[PDB]
Amino acid sequence: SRLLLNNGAKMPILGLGTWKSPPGQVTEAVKVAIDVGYRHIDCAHVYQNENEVGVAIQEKLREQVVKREELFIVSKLWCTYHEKGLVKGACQKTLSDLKLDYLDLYLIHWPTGFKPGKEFFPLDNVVPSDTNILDTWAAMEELVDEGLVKAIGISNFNHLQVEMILNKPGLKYKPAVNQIECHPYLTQEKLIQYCQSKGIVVTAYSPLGSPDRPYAEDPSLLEDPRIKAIAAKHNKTTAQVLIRFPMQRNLVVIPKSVTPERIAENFKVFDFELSSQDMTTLLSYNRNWRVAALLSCTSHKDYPFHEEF
Ligand SMILES: NC(=O)c1ccc[n+]([C@@H]2O[C@H](COP(=O)([O-])OP(=O)(O)OC[C@H]3O[C@@H](n4cnc5c(N)ncnc54)[C@H](OP(=O)(O)O)[C@@H]3O)[C@@H](O)[C@H]2O)c1
Ligand SMILES: O=C(O)Cc1c(Cl)cccc1Cl
Repeated sequence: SRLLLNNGAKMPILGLGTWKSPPGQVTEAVKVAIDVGYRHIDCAHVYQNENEVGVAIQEKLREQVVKREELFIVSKLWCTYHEKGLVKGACQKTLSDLKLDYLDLYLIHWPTGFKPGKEFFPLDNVVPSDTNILDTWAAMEELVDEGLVKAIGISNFNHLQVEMILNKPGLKYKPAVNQIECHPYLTQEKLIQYCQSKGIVVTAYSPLGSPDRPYAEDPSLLEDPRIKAIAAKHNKTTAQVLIRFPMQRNLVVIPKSVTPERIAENFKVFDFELSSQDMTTLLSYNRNWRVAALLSCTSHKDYPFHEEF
């Protein structure tokens, strides 16, 4: 139920996402998640709720429901902190809000660096930084040497950007994970095949198609009749099928939910198996549709989505 990372740690295949989870609902959501059995929580500074996520974690550690070593906490470095001197500072802010002394995994959220400041998305659309991916990676590597994070990774990096880090002169720490958008409408067969051949674990975000995305005629995965049929045959819900889908592709999945019953439902995905036919069918539903396309950074020198994969 856990995947081995290149650093020797074991990462729980199922995690709870926290993007869009209200500050007044995520503490209770994480508390319930931990009781239900979740041991992996996906976080990020830009989500503006790590302090509240941290409240839930501390309560459970205090209750002794779990030990710190049983939990796998993940967070990400936002685009406005790509400078060499701003990385440790961003990581420490997150550690304070979460009320932890170390993170299990720290990811470079997006390959695009923005102008450092108060705005998460600085504008003039989007002011870039002259920093590059290799300089930021070297700063991430220092976080490991100082003991702030157990492992470092990337997110939304295309194969060429992943290659750039892998061929870095004096590369000390290899990216442990590449978190990307993945579901039946954006299968990512090529990037997943690429990352998995390099010992990099793939985490699939927006597994249900992110039905509550801020940007709202759009296609719905949870409402797809073809996927509802597969779910009925296994007597499961379409969400459990959509969550079981990446698991059988050897991917870590992090569905988001602030609803106790759905959080519990999303956990009941270990007692069934999708046939090889069900899998091939789900893969054929690919349309190359993205929920997160970073539209504002279309002309950024490091925009990841111009290459095929
Ligand atoms: N690295 C990145 O750039 C990046 C980008 C996007 C997301 N992520 C991470 O990936 C996580 C998951 O992706 P996501 O938030 O985009 O969305 P998602 O998990 O695809 O979908 C979340 C939505 O699905 C609903 N849902 C959850 N369980 C359901 C169920 N069993 N039945 C019906 N509906 C259900 C939730 O409603 P309720 O919450 O109301 O139950 C919420 O509206 C994020 O929270 C974040 O941690 C990372
Ligand atoms: O970048 C993320 O993780 C989530 C995200 C944010 Cl914070 C804002 C707009 C779109 C998306 Cl996909």
